[PDB]
Amino acid sequence: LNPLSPDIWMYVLLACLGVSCVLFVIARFSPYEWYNPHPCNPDSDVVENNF
Amino acid sequence: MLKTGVGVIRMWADEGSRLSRFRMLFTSFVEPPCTSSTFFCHSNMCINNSLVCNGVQNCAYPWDENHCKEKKKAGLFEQITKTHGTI
Ligand SMILES: CCCCCCCC/C=C\CCCCCCCC(=O)O[C@@H](COC(=O)CCCCCCCCCCCCCCC)COP(=O)([O-])OCC[N+](C)(C)C
Ligand SMILES: *[C@@H]1O[C@H](CO)[C@@H](O)[C@H](O)[C@H]1NC(C)=O
Repeated sequence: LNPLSPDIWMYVLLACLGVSCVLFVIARFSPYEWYNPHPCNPDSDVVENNF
Repeated sequence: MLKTGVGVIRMWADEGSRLSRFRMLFTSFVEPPCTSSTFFCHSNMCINNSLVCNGVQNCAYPWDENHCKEKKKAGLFEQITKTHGTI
């Protein structure tokens, strides 16, 4: 647990909490991530988001 | 190392040799088997326990001056300051 300093192990662990909250906001905000499920029934306004 | 408890250190100096200077440190001591109020350095020393952590050598090799510095041991708790404890 030594080859990175204990402020880097905190900056990595805050980056996982950082980026995943950034990725969740953008995925719900972006209109192209909202794909349409049920390709067998391609007529319904039930577009979903997997994030 | 004197034998009695009394010494008569002098200094002679001529008018020309006036800038000659010295600075010493006399230390009281007793026989080897020390007690309370006495710390034991080896080779015939019973220096006072005040002389431990006096900041000066009152013996040989600095034995009275050791294990006398204690601040903190930490990791990122050591740097909760203008270092990365702000970031
Ligand atoms: C929605 C909002 C999104 C943003 C936030 C999302 C959350 C992100 C998740 C987690 C947060 C990010 C990492 C964790 C914490 C930072 C760690 C760190 O050390 O600081 C780092 C950055 O921070 C700085 O120190 C400022 C540096 C100025 C330039 C930074 C670029 C940002 C602007 C963008 C420019 C536009 C580019 C456009 C395209 C070209 C670097 O620190 P340092 O200063 O290098 O260290 C000093 C070195 N020293 C000690 C030897 C002196
Ligand atoms: C020597 O003895 C005491 C320890 O009992 C020490 O604290 C003190 O500074 C010294 N006193 C004198 C009079 O030298």
